[PDB]
Amino acid sequence: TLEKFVDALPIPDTLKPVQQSKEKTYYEVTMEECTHQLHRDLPPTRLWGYNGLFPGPTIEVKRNENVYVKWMNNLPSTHFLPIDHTIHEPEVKTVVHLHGGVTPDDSDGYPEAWFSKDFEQTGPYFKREVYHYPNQQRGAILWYHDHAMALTRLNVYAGLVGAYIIHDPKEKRLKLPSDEYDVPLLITDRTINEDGSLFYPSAPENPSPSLPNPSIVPAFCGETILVNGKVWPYLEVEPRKYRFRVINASNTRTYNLSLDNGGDFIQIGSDGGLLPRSVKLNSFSLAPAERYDIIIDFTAYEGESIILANSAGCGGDVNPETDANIMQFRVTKPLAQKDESRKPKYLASYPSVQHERIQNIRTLKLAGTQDEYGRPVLLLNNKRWHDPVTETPKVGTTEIWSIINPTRGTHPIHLHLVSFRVLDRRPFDIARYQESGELSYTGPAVPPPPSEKGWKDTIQAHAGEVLRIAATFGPYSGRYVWHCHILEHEDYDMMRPMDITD
Ligand SMILES: CCn1/c(=N/N=c2/sc3cc(S(=O)(=O)O)ccc3n2CC)sc2cc(S(=O)(=O)O)ccc21
Ligand SMILES: [Cu+]
Ligand SMILES: [Cu+]
Ligand SMILES: [Cu+]
Repeated sequence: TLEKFVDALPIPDTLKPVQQSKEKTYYEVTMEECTHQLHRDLPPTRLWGYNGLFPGPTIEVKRNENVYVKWMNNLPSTHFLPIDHTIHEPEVKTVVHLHGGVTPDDSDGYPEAWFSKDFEQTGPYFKREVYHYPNQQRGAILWYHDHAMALTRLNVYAGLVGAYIIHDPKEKRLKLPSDEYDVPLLITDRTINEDGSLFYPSAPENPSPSLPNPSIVPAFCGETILVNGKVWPYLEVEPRKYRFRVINASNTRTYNLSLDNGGDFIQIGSDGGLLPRSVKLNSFSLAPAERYDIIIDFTAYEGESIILANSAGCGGDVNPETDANIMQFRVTKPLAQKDESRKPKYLASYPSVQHERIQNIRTLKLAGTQDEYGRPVLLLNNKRWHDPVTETPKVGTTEIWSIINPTRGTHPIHLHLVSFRVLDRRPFDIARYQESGELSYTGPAVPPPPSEKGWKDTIQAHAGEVLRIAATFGPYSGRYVWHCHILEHEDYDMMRPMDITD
């Protein structure tokens, strides 16, 4: 196993515009196969990256900035990871989805709006080359990645992930740490071969003779953890307050972070932006696609080496010497100036201030069947991706979604376009529900903790519970999607279309 904490943390450069004016900002990003060293003792690794970078460059915009990004495919015609042709036409398809973006439907990166190299071939839902991001939403941590039909888990694992930040000039008065002291942290677990090449399972453990090859796997757990493209890195920090945009860009793995010196995290934001009130945390869970906007005060730890630790297991308990480690902070950098940043308690207006009428209430269940090969096929409400759309909210209206989870594992449920509030969680008799379809609660409703009292777009739906959320579908109408963000699940039909009707 690679030696931990020997490479410094890379800080992705901020992408510079091809053209910019007061009325518009135009960017160009090209997907390319490239090589990068992920660790001091590894040979270079072959990856796929936006502008040839892993992670891709960080994009910074202001609220309401009129942005355009021309995402281009200039990758090889053949993939380098195991493709299962039985779960679903050029071999390499790509489409960029701005996760968390309030985007017009033809710029949202629909799974079937893919395109091959140079846009030679395009999916049935392709409409445009240059994506449009009006950015008329709250300041927040967004991130972009590939979303191609049936290839999402592979393209993302290949390295197609990047951070996107929306800055709301009105929040500047909070004086939160900024600039050099505002650092994004993209966490991705990977398994790397001796030759430095990426390893992605070609099939499940002990493959059945009647199983396809390659064969998609229901989940993926890497043996190594990276942050911003480097294995267990270290970051030199000044003894003061820092802001971190934590992003889980992993296929399956869920993290449960904490600091080994017992220090606290100060959560100031969730997927949807600033929380109404800051929350002191000793630890926090972060499933795939979830984002935590936090402040860490290093002021009193000058000289110390602090480890960002993980206690959540993935396909087993955490290994103290490996996946139990994320990165290491080193409070040894001299202060460049006085720490003028603040860690205010009053961050933003409450979401509950809004009083919307409940137009509809959808009850959805997390299930699945089994294919001809004996493999599990996860389905949202027992429907397949290709079946006729069923989740059809009306633009401008608010609905309550009740997600029933009779499975034995947690599912990070994500809805495109919108941001939503969490109402509560409640346990139920799984056996009963599975045998009679009847839902019987075995305890009271549990309201969300301070962490989920803001706006979320990716939410954890625990096993044996019913999760209720509320969302106002808009401002745009069109064809979008909602799905589990565990890529291995998403690619084998745990994804459904979502039509916001007008
Ligand atoms: C319902 C799930 N579906 C499977 N894949 N899903 C997975 S893989 C997975 C890994 C983690 S981890 O870090 O994030 O360990 C957490 C949650 C996970 N889930 C969702 C629970 S495997 C299966 C077997 C049966 S049984 O009836 O074959 O005989 C029935 C249904 C099945
Ligand atoms: Cu996403
Ligand atoms: Cu899932
Ligand atoms: Cu998505």
